[PDB]
Amino acid sequence: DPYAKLFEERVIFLGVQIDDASANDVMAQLLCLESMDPDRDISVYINSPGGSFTALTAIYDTMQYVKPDVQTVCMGQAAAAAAVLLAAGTPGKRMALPNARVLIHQPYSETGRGQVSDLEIAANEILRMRSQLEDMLAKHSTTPVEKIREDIERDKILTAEDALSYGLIDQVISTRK
Amino acid sequence: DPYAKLFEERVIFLGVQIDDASANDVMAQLLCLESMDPDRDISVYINSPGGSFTALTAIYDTMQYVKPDVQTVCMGQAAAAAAVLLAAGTPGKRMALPNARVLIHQPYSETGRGQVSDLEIAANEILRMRSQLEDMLAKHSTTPVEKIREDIERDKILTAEDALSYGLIDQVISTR
Amino acid sequence: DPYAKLFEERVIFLGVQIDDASANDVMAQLLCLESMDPDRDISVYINSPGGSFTALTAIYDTMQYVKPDVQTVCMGQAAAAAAVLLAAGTPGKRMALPNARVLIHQPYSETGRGQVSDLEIAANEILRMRSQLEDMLAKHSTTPVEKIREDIERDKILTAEDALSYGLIDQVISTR
Amino acid sequence: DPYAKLFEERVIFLGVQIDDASANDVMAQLLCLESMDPDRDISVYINSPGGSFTALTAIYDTMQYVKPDVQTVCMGQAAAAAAVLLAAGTPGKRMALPNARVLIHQPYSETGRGQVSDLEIAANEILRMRSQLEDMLAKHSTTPVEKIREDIERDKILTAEDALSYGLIDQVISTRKMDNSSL
Amino acid sequence: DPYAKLFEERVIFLGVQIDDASANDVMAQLLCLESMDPDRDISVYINSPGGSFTALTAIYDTMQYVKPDVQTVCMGQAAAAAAVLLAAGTPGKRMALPNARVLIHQPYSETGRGQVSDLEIAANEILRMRSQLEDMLAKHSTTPVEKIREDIERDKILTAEDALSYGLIDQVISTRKMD
Amino acid sequence: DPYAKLFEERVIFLGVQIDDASANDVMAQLLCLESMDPDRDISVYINSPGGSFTALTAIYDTMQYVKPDVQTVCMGQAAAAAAVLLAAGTPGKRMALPNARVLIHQPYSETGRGQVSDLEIAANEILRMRSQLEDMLAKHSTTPVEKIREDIERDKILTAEDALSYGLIDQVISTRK
Amino acid sequence: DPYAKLFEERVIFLGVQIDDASANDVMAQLLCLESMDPDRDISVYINSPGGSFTALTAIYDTMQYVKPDVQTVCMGQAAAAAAVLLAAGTPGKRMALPNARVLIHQPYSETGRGQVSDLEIAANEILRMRSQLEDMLAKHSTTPVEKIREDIERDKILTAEDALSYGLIDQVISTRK
Amino acid sequence: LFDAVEKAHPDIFNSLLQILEDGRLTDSQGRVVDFKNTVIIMTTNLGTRDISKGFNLGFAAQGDTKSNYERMKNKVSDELKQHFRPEFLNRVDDVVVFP
Repeated sequence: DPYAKLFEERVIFLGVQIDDASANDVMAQLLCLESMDPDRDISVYINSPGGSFTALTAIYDTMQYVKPDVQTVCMGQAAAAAAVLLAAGTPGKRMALPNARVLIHQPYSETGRGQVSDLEIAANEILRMRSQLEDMLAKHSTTPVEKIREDIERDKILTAEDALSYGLIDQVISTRK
Repeated sequence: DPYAKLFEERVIFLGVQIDDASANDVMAQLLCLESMDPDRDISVYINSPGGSFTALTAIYDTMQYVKPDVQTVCMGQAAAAAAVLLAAGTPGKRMALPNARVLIHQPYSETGRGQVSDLEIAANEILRMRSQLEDMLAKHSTTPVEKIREDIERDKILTAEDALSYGLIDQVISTR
Repeated sequence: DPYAKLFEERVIFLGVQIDDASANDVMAQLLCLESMDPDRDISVYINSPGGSFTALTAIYDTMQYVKPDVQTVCMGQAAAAAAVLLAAGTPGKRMALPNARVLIHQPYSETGRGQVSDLEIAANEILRMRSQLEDMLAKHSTTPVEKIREDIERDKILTAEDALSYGLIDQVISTR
Repeated sequence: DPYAKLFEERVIFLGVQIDDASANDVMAQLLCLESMDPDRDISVYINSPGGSFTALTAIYDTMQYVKPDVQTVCMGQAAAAAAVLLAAGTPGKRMALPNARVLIHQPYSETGRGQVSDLEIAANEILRMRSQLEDMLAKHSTTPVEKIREDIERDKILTAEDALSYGLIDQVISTRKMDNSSL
Repeated sequence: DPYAKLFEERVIFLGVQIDDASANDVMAQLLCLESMDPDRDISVYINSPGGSFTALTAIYDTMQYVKPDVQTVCMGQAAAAAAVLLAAGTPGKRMALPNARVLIHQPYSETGRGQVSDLEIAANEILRMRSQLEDMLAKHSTTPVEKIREDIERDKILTAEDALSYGLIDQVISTRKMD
Repeated sequence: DPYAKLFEERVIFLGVQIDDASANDVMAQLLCLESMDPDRDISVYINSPGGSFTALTAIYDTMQYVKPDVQTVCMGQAAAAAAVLLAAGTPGKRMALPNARVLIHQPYSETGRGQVSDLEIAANEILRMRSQLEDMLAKHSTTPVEKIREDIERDKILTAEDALSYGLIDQVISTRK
Repeated sequence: DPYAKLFEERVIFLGVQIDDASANDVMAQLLCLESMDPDRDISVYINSPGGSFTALTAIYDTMQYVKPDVQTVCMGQAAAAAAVLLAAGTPGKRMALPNARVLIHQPYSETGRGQVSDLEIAANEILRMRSQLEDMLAKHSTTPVEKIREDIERDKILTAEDALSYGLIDQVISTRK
Repeated sequence: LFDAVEKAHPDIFNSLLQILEDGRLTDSQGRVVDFKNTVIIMTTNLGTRDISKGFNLGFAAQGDTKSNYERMKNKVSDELKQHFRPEFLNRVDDVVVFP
């Protein structure tokens, strides 16, 4: 089992869309690896589309909560919440593969039927979620907040070099040679 | 698996919805943890979007029964019953991660078609359940019962600082 | 897994609705536990929302048959069929958690299409089962049989103290 | 695994409806138990809501064939074909729990569409099957065959004591009793 | 596990529908049993309701090929292809339980839509299949083939002693204690 | 289990339809058997009703590539692609049971909705596939190619002796005596 | 099982549709094999009918990144993205069976409901992806990019010899003498 | 006297056959030693594991009216037949069970 060996060294691999179960698994893996050694470096590999915002916040807090450094590697794609997870790595060691792409846009939500007051409360919650996502993207990047407001209005697609110029990643790795 | 080793540490994880099966697993784990060592604390991580009321009562009673102090940490979210579980930890140990939320609202339920007497019995039971939830939230927090009664009338979303000012938690951790 | 640890301590855990499979598992576990040690008690934890009737009778007969005393603990809820099991423990050893309920009501059934004679036979059978149920509840409780007939006419929900006063519970536990 | 321990103590446990797979498992277990020890008794526990007829026939023949005596215990119910199995145990060693019910009725069958000749053949087969069931119930009980004829016309429900008076079972379990204990 | 234990003393259950997977498992078991010991009998127990014809022929050929004698026991029912498999045992070693039944009838078939030429080819194939079934039943029994043809027109149901007189089996076993 | 025991004796079953997974398992088994011993025969037992053409191609090529001789035995039936696999055994080592049948017919296919050019390309590919199949049948049999072309127009069913006279197999085995 | 034995002999086997899960499995296996021995070659066997483009890019980047040489073996078929994996092996170590086939065609995509602007960004992204695929084919073959652009307008089917002349493979396996 | 015979490998007693039936034993030097005037006793605890039991495992009605001695007898006989080959038990003159 290759995944067994990858987790055995330091590697947590995130290749499925972000929902509650996957977030719980990632959190458990991070806590276990921190329990093994609170001074080594954990690696997180992102090849997933977006997902629920609550799971995104849970994983973000979990990475920001432990001592061990988190090295984010983008591969294939990292869209929506996965982009924030990629940008949430410790500075200087957030990297992406040459042909990877990063997609960012504002959260999409769908509430059930309900009275007007319930919809107003839900709308306030959604707006504060969007503002919080904006703040997270601004904190971990070199781009000012207003430019992020302009960018996340619609779908924004960035290449590896474009992401590096944006400040989401620090290095684009080509080959081991 | 990471869950087994986390259990070996002394951490119970509750990231799934609250039903009979999850409550049974949590109660069994709590009993085993108390049996192995009745002095060291038990950590419970909450990431659940609420669930059934009976399972909530069972888990709450089991938590209050055990000798070891139960430290409840909220990460991701804690909605409805999960809020009660988070606030039900031993005082001085309840804590939450920085940008998490706690959502509280009155119970929601539905019943099948039946005569008026059965519907009346069900309505009395649901009112009793809401009152019991009110008392549980009141005694384990700071705000008076009247404000909570006026507050859970609609959905109430509290951030970490809002929960701390509310009294549901005790201190917000950024890093361990 | 915690369930193996509980079973090693002579604790049989019942947290699913009562059907043939669960009844068979419970009876096998009870027989094995009785054979292992005919002196120590056996604990049964009830967290089930009722079930069928023949499985109830099988479990009840097995509980009464085995030599060791049986301690039944109501935990979360014990509604309809399971309620009888809660009252079927050894007298003086029937326990319930504080925030737990016991629900009792007459049996509900469903038969398919058929001729009038078959439906008459089925009605006689269901009346016989209801009489058996009310007798079983009268035997293991301090309440007279007539008041039981009156009470189980509709749904009756009893809290821990209400069940204690009703007779199905011997004492209520709060904290070790 | 409690079922395993029940097996090493020579107990075959029948808790599901009677179909081909259940019949094969029970018959294989019976053959294994007979091979292990051809003199100690074998216990069969019945909690099934009836089943198919051919599986019933196979199990009945296997029970009658094996050398050791078979002790049948009725737990819960024995609805349609399980009643025959309960009554097919070794005489004097068939017993039931107090709050157990034994049901008996004539077989129910349905066939797909076909020409009249096929339906006539199927009806003759069903009549033969019912006659065989009547013979099985008459041989392993006390009441005469005509009483069985009249009884199995519709559903017949018997309690433990009613079944004992009917002759299907021999004793009614009450509670655990210790052995002789005399040195 | 009882099934492996019976397999240890060279006993095979055929208690499911006769299809490709069941046939493959049966012939694999038969070949293994032959390889383990080529001069001890192999017991085949039949409790199946029938199945396809290609699997029937494959199992029949594997039974005929192996050197050791094959003893077939009918336990519950043995219908259609199961009847042929029961009658295909070593002569004098074919047994049936007292209340068992054996059902024999001509093959049933169904084809999808197609042009008339394909339908004619399929019909010729089905008739060849029925003729092969008739020959197989005539070879392993003591009944003239004309009576076989008359009988298998509709569902022919035989009890244990009817099958014994019919020639499909050689013995009816009642109890072990009575030998 | 018997299957592992027969695998230890260099025997492979093909008892399900020919698809990607079945072909992959068969060729992996063939490669492992070749690597274990490169001069002992490998037996392939065929009880399949047909399958996809590409998987047939892969299995046939793997059979032709391995060094050891491959002996094919048709037991219950061998239809369409299975017939080609049966005829593709090592010459003189192809066998069938007495009550076995072999079915041969031209390939069948269906295509989704599309423009005329795509359909023309697909039709050309299907004609090429049929030509390849009849070439394979002609190479491994004692029958002229035009006779095969005429025969495989409709379903053709052959008994064991008919297959022997057709050249698809070499012996019919009755008993071990 | 044969697959474990093949993996022990440094053979990664790919006979399933290219999606996120299969790509993740292949990437993990490649990383494990590279870690175990950074000098021996790694063999990749292709029998897949194609798949998504993101998994294509991820697998291609990983297989280019590792230091050991990668030998691609086509068999049965290699369609669309799989074809690129056939042409992305180290030069001189890309080969195919005699009767294998290769499909090459432009990407097919589908977008749900959306406003005109979102569809505009989506179409721009699809065109960029098609241009990237064209460049990837041009880099690893012996054909000018204009010819590839004209060829991949519709489905193009290449036999083993046609692929050899096209430059996607270096040699054709015949047999083991 | 052979004390606690079940504690030994179940092959040592293969050397007792000629002792029990023929009354002789030959040592490695070829000399025949006569056992015809001795008394052979073998002590064992086999079949005495259920003395501290009050019932069987499954459901029961009456409760095995036989005393402990008969159950001990049957268990001892079964265990002896299971542990020793028939030809060895065919040469032992007496089997005595101690209540």
